[PDB]
Amino acid sequence: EDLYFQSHMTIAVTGSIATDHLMRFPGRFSEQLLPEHLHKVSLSFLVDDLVMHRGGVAGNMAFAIGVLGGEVALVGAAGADFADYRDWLKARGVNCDHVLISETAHTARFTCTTDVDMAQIASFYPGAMSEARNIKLADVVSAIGKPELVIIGANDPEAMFLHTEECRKLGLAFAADPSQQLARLSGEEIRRLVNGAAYLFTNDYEWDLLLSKTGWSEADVMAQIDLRVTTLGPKGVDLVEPDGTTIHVGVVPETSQTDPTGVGDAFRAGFLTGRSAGLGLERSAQLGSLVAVLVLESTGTQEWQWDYEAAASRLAGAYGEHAAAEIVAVL
Amino acid sequence: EDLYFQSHMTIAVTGSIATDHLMRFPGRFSEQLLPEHLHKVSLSFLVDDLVMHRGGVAGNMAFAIGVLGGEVALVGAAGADFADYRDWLKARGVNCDHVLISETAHTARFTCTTDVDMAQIASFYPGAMSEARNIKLADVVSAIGKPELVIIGANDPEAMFLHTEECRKLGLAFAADPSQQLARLSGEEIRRLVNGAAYLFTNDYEWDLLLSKTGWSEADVMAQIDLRVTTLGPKGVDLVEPDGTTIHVGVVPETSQTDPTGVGDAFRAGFLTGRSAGLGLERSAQLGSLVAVLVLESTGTQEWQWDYEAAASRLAGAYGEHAAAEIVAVL
Ligand SMILES: Nc1nc(F)nc2c1ncn2[C@@H]1O[C@@H](CO)[C@@H](O)[C@H]1O
Ligand SMILES: Nc1nc(F)nc2c1ncn2[C@@H]1O[C@@H](CO)[C@@H](O)[C@H]1O
Repeated sequence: EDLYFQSHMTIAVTGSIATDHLMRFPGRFSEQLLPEHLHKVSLSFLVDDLVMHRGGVAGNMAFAIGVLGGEVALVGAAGADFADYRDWLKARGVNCDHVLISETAHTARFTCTTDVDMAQIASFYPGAMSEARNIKLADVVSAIGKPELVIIGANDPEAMFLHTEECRKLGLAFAADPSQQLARLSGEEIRRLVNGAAYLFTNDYEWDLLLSKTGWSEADVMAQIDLRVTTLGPKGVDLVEPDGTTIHVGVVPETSQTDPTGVGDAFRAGFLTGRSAGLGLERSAQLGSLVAVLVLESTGTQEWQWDYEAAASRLAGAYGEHAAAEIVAVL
Repeated sequence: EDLYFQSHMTIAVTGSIATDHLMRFPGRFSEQLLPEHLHKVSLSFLVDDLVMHRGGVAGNMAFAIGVLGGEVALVGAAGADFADYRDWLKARGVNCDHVLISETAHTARFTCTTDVDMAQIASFYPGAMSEARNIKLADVVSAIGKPELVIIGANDPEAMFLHTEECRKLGLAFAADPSQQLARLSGEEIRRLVNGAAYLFTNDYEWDLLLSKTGWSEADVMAQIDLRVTTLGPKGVDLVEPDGTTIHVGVVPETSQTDPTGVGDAFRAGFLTGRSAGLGLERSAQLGSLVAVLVLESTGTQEWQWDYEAAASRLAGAYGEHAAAEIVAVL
């Protein structure tokens, strides 16, 4: 129980800040991946496209919360080049005061290849991200008050745990969102990010990976968190309570599958924005699913637009008139 | 039957010319790759290292042939930046006169991630490589005479077929070395690169991929080529005749597994250098296996050194005194 003043109703987004290089492979990764050679892959994809966009899970989530009108602070480490990216985020209402700017290292670089089925294979070079372990959430809280929620996104692995530990000692609600880092983190490293989480967000592959590496059963996890949110690709999203009462929300149907980078980030930002505005779980995931498909339909993670009238119409189309009106009249 | 003069005894190396960005993932790709999610991977590897080196299969193979004292012409397409890379290759005796230099596009970029087991996942952005389809082997042959062998390495996909067709009409012996491009090429595209090949080079994963995508059986392939050369990772290499008489040569034992990029290229260059100097199949693969391990033990594809005394000693250690003396006294 923390006695410091409430920031109300700020979300602090911790996680990576990067430049994304996105490329397309005009074939199927699946069609390359012989089950008997998966022991030691040797894969090389000739790509037909290369474009650069602003990225990082924390930049992506902060951007979307800001577009949706939310109060949001971005907390992460970037290189000296961050000034321009800061202007882009500030233009959508993102508070960038607490971004650590490295004196010597470069903003992180994500290099990603997407195939015809929206499968993705990517590397992430941390650069200045590694200095996120030097950021103190206590100093952020000192300046802006207690956030209603701290999102713990993929980050410098040590920073992910330090931030989570700080939330636990400061009594801040947090969302465990280790998604993009699950590959790098040991089972021990994953296990220590989970206990006491207000929300755990993953996709279903990531959920299997988590359980696979933690040695946990679903029951072991559900006993430690307030809510599991597991996106299911074209099958929508499951929201599961410790009970486990399950609410399911199907996707908003896409007009294209352009580029799936940042779709999870957008779902999380829309959903949490919904939750912050007092919408229930079903309605929050419906708003999330819309921001998600808007990202899927654009190239890059922050290259989507927010048209209030177009949103209501689409929400109506997929979820009906009640959902649409409840959502739009919360924004 | 071509009546033009012999270049004697030049190898023309066709294939890619690039800058390689090599990174290391301090984990296991296998441990990430759930058999039930291989239908649509979502993989992202936080890397702990990023270094840049000269690359491209044709640059790598030309470099090695030149280091070994062979006469070699490099034939491929590069950007205006190629002048510096040209000096590096020329320093090892590589003829770069027939490299097409793009007026507008950039030298190709390879971005590669290697895990603790030497597995590798990579993208390749072609840039100027796409202009290789405009190179005429006839003009190269015009200038330097008929090569004893043209290597058809991974390249602009259309260029790989055009070059092969030119070899077929000019009556030039060729080695089909589609390795790195097998992922991008359709079964139809692979099938038209094979007929009449003096050598077909792949690793065993690539051999399975080839057979998988061509719809061919091993017998279908062996009926069209003079020799199949299939590297087997730590198990060495099989050299198989249409018969199919098989010669097997085990690896030269490594002192490190540093970086496996370019190991296949080096094996091919050493082997073909052996063949050009009148060594038999077994002895040529023994020389190949040595250049291969020298690459494995260094970072980058062209960052290995050639010490004549160290070579004899190592060859002696793995293959015995006869092999070593026969090989060294051919160079
Ligand atoms: N391994 C990773 N670690 C961290 F910290 N961030 C990563 C990783 N992989 C992808 N990203 C970022 O996530 C994407 C959108 O979800 C992109 O915007 C990208 O910048
Ligand atoms: N898909 C590909 N297409 C082409 F033409 N070249 C590629 C590809 N993947 C890797 N490389 C190059 O091969 C490596 C060494 O074998 C490296 O030096 C690298 O430059």
